[PDB]
Amino acid sequence: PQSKSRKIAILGYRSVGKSSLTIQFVEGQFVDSYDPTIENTFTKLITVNGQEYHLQLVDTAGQDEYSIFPQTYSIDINGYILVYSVTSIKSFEVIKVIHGKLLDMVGKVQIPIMLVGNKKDLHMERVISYEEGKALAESWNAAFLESSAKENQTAVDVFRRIILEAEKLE
Ligand SMILES: Nc1nc2c(ncn2[C@@H]2O[C@H](COP(=O)(O)OP(=O)(O)O)[C@@H](O)[C@H]2O)c(=O)[nH]1
Ligand SMILES: Cc1cc2nc(CO)[nH]c2cc1C
Ligand SMILES: [Mg+2]
Repeated sequence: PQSKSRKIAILGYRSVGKSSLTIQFVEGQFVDSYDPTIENTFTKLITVNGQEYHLQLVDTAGQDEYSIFPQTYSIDINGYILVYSVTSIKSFEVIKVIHGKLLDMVGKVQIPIMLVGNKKDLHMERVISYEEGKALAESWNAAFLESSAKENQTAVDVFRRIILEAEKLE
């Protein structure tokens, strides 16, 4: 087809950089601040392996270990990006809980789930190694990338990759 519309939900604990990553990709800017309590859907046209997509990104407000994941929430979602911050242990423990709840929601439907460790630019504050995030992702059979919302190419790589994974499963 000439174009495919795909919707990806961006999940994770408060403050890990879900809005900033999404805005870096969509607008090519690192925003000073963006309301942490707001959920918006952003869109961007991207081409992956010659195929054009209208990618819709649902920048969720945030989840924690008491968040819920009714099957209702999964309607029209084609893939999930689970974000933690490499500077926050809490955020990494939370993404593990979110993933298990997510799996319960989506069951065995063929939709991609990838893991993203964000804020990789904060070297002095890092508390999670690359390898710890990669091993988690492997245990999930999930793609893994680290990012910085201050680095446009790392934002682009994240959203290109979730579309590549979606295509492999379709
Ligand atoms: N240094 C750095 N700060 C980041 C990065 N991503 C987000 N931030 C900052 O982290 C805070 C939370 O970011 P936000 O995008 O609002 O997180 P959200 O709650 O997941 O949407 C804000 O002060 C952002 O400026 C990143 O990759 N590097
Ligand atoms: C697509 C989606 C959006 C959500 N928003 C919240 C509350 O921030 N939880 C969510 C779960 C899903 C799957
Ligand atoms: Mg936000």
